[PDB]
Amino acid sequence: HITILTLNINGLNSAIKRHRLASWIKSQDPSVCCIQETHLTCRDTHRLKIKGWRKIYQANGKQKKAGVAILVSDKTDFKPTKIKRDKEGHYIMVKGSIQQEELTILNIYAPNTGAPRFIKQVLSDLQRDLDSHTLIMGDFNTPLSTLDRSTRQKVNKDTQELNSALHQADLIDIYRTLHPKSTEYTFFSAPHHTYSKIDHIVGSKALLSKCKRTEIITNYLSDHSAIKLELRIKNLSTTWKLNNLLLNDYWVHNEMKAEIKMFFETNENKDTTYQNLWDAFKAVCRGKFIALNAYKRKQERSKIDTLTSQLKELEKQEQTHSKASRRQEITKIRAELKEIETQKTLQKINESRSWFFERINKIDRPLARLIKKKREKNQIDTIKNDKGDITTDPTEIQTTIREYYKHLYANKLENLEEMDTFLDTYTLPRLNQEEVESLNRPITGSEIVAIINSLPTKKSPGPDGFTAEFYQRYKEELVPFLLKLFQSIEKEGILPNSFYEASIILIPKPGRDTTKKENFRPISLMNIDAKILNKILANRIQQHIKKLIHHDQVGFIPGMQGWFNIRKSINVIQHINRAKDKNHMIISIDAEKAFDKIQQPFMLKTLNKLGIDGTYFKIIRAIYDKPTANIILNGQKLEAFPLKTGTRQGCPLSPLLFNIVLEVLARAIRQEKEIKGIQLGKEEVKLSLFADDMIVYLENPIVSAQNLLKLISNFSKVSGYKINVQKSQAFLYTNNRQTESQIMGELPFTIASKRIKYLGIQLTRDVKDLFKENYKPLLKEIKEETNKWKNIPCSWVGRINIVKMAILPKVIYRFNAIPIKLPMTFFTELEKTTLKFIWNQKRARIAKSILSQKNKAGGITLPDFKLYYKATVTKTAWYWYQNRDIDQWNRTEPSEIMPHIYNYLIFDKPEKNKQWGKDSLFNKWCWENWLAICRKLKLDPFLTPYTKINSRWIKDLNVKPKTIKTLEENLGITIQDIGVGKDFMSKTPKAMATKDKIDKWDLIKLKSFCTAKETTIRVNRQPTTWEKIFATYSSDKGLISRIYNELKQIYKKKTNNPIKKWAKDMNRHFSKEDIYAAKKHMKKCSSSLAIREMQIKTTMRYHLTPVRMAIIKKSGNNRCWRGCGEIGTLLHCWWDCKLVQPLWKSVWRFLRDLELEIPFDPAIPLLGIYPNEYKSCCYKDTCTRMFIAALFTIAKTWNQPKCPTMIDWIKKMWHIYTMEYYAAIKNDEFISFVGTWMKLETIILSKLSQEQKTKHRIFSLIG
DNA sequence: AGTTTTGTTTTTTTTTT
DNA sequence: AAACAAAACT
RNA sequence: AAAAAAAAA
DNA sequence: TTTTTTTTTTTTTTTTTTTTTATAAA
DNA sequence: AAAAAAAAAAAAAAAAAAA
DNA sequence: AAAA
Ligand SMILES: Cc1cn([C@H]2CC[C@@H](COP(=O)(O)OP(=O)(O)OP(=O)(O)O)O2)c(=O)[nH]c1=O
Ligand SMILES: [Mg+2]
Ligand SMILES: [Zn+2]
Repeated sequence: HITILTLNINGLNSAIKRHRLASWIKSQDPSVCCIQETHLTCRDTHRLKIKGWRKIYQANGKQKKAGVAILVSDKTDFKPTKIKRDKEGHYIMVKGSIQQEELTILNIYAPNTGAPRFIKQVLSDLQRDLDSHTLIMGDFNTPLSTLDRSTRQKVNKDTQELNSALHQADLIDIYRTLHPKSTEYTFFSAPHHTYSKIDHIVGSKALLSKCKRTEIITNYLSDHSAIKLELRIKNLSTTWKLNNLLLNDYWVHNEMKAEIKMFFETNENKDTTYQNLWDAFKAVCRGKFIALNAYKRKQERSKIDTLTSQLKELEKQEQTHSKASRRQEITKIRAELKEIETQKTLQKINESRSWFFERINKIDRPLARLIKKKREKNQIDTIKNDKGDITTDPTEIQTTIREYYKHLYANKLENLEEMDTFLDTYTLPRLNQEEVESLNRPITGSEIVAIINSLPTKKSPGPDGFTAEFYQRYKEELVPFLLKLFQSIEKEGILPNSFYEASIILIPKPGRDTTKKENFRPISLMNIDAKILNKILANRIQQHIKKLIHHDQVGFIPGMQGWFNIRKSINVIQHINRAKDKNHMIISIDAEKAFDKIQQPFMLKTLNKLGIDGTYFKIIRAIYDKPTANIILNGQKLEAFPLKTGTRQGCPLSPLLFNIVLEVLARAIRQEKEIKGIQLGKEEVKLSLFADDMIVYLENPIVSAQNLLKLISNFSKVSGYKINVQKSQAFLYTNNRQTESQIMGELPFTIASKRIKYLGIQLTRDVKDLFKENYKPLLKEIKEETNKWKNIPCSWVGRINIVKMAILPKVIYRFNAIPIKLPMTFFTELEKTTLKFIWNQKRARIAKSILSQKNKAGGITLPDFKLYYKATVTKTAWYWYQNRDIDQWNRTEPSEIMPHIYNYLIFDKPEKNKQWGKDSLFNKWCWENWLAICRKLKLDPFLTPYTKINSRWIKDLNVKPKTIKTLEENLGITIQDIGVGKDFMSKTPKAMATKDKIDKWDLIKLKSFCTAKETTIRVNRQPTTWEKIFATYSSDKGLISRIYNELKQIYKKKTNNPIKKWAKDMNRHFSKEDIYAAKKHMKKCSSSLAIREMQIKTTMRYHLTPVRMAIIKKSGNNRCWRGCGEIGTLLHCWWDCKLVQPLWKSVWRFLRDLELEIPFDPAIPLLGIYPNEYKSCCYKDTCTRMFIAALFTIAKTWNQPKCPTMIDWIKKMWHIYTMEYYAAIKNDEFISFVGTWMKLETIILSKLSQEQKTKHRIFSLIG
């Protein structure tokens, strides 16, 4: 059945009235709602929005008069066919269908005068549209029969004519037909003390048999009662979820602890398996939470329900006769009830504003949502069927979507004998006994809590509905039972039934047509208890992953970087360009639906081949026993199906298991000598991988390429892995177009002429184009992106954070992937383009020089791309000093003269020859940048405490390599580990024992070098912070942030200081501690950027003045804009102008009321600089709030010829108190809050009038 | 004795697959 | 980017 | 609207 | 081959030129 | 009054010619 | 107003 509701609302222009209505509609939950007298103009129709009723149709005039609206619930599929709106807003007709049945709804608001004739005229005008499926409802402003009035007076001739017209149209009064003897009313007329039914529901006589129920509903929103109709229609979808807001309730939390304990204590016994007991526990737990929520919600409304009952008790008696006592009290309570509803409504708005007030102009959800588009809902309206026809039947689309995904996963392979044959043909790694014992070790309680504490928050729960925040809240009681569960699984390899379930959601892939089923990616949601177990297993294998995976693969591997593959490939391209004979090819390959096509039986066989067996293997085997999924579409859950192939795309264990399977193919390609790779001096390069993304470098492609396709064809058979040969691009290099044509004819790949997009960057066929392709468009994009945002409503403080959030990440990624020597025009255009946006295309109010440092401007800091560029180019040196075999990208540059030089450059002796690196793209530029910084710092890098033993210094002496290794093993790796001067080898007994273990003749040579005074002096010096970055840190984590923080201090520049100018406008000198006090206050005055920005703007002299305008305009008119006649200096504007003086005098009266004693000194409120007596005082937090509120008040009317009033200051000061209140109780800082505002609140409430307090809604929140 | 520095810990967003 | 806590320099 | 690794603030 | 001179690039310093129309709230 | 831009000076490294 |  559907429900239709009609109500005259008597206006909706106030926001609160709209919220009350939304609450009332939500509680009624009508399928369709017809509202009259919205009083919204055609310009204000956007104001009417109600959650759950998105489809709304309105007719409105140009005045706040009349206005009607029809709202349809989101749960009702009403496809409209016709909408007719009255130009004056007295009626609206909408025609359409609900679940194939046609329906016509006419919402009418007749005028107070001539209502029966008006309605009759509308009926005639719409006669061609009012079919036998018509319902007419609204406020007719007239009775239809004698029973519609308490007077029982007969209806007039106009009403008689109207009734005749209704009869002519085959329309009847449904309410009167269903309740012929009803003496109920919808409107009360106080002038005559009478009651009448002037709101009506009329409809086609043909619909009478479908009318199940109709009733009148009293309300507090309007002076008219609503009417509801239930209509029979043929139907021809909810699952529980936890609400994290329910966990914060003290009472609720206290009770769940007891029941959780009680369940296990009662149930635990030998009659049931622990895997089953777990599912039973979750069932009971879900049942309890639903009961608690229902009770809580009802309990909350107990008072308002009592008042409603107490009214209702009397509200009906008034129909029989009117009694003064009832009449009077009814009127009193009916208004009082509206107060409670209003007060609780306001609270929910202030609680929202308080949350937003903390996150404004900061890098958090709100600011991100501002630049991003508004989220498009996840729903499928239509889809292209196999017949090629687009279709819209919900049942048909569900059938098509489910059939497609059910089919995909179903085909499991059965040719196990072939899988064994393939896995034997090649040499694969294996774990040793110690490593295998490391995996199969038992599970411990500490291992579990370590995971629970790390789970991500605010993530959608799995099908069972529990969230990560639940486990984190009850980890104290859950961990013991969770440990018992996993300990049971270890022994048996049998999981709880619920662990196999998962919910699928469909994601439309970027840049693809939504009309085709093939374009969407499924994302899987899994239960949190299941993900905890999978996380345990993944962390274990990750310890040993670097033994199984070769360095060629960098996707998902800890400590690797994606730019390794980029640089390595660019170097390879350069080599081919330089080559004199060209017979080479580069190929880019992508696996179609990589994670879904992996055959599970082959994946399990692979693990045994690598030596993984035992309990760890049994648990993995159990996981793939019988996984299933349920697709969720258009909000409703479809029938499950089995997942017989692939890996679960929303699982923490899937990324590693995929890599392990793919390595079987990589090892085969490298071990296959028929596929010729490329030779770079001592390096052979074949392949590079990032997850499923693969790139191959080949030589002699006519033979070499076909052998690759044969191998992959054989691998596809056993593993199910597949590639799209046509969507795979290649670069082909040949001496002649004849040869080129021949290769093109035989191969299936797409030959790219100019460039191939790869891992985020454009790879060019020739390295000369790197800048033009990668950096030139990046500028164009940023120039367009900031232009779109030019009118975004946020201050310069917010705009700065938008650049750091949106633009900075993509710039760094580019510098890091391709550090080529950029022309200075690039940085000029980049800075100009960015500042233009921050200052809203007007000349800057604060010089970029001042914003350069965190010490200044209260923590705001403008980004600096030139130093980020240097910090990235100079980062390569860390990989030179740390000498590692996993870094092959660092060895592929041309080495025509010598390949070894990069090991020797850092903290080692210089070379005479300068011809090396003549064609180096990356490294020659890095060296030049490294030296510039060292000479700027006035260092000798050539011989330092961090100089290695394996260095040219030692190798210039003629020493055996055996000697070098002997030293490094026993003593350490640096020359300082040996010792110099007087401590040559006597540094430790171990060294003195070692001294005889080396060749006498080499020892003689070492003594000479290590004892020289120069060697002693250079090695003994203390290491600088810059030197420690490269030598000390054995991890490259966070490296750019460190280098950048050093460059920021080395290149520090002198600037003007605005605080000195204040010291010149006033006749005083500020000490260094005072200038420091101001800087501190500007930072710590408040936790919200909304309040800090005001203080910063004041100190930094942000505002314009008549003096400045006179100079800029080349005029002599430097007189105060407020007409006081004096010269408009900046100190005059804030402190001295006679218009402003009364407000500051008022503030000092409040300070005296607080019993404080503070001099009348402008530096105190404007700058926060107190004299030495008060530097110890505690009331600074109270004063800070009073003063900042005064600065807002004065600034709001900067150039207005009028005095700032005290009442305006009180409003602003009270606004802050309201925002801080909810934050304090939310963060549980309520003790601090009371200490700050208690005294001030008492004073404020002591000076306002009861009328003023009421008018502005001022009342204590502490009391 | 007083303030400034140095490191870890918790919280945001963006890059690739 | 923030906050807290330990150590060193003024 | 889920997973992994990396980067910055 | 080695050392000094000359040429060029980059970074720092100083002077000269131009500006915006009020602000906070949104 | 204040911020940015343009001009000139200073220093260091590379390249060519002298010793 | 710039979330859920
Ligand atoms: C972008 C993205 C990717 N993944 C994983 C899972 C698959 C692999 C490969 O992704 P790919 O683009 O090749 O897609 P693929 O499945 O290979 O399908 P096509 O290559 O587009 O045919 O990455 C993920 O888990 N979440 C994501 O948001
Ligand atoms: Mg793929
Ligand atoms: Zn004045």
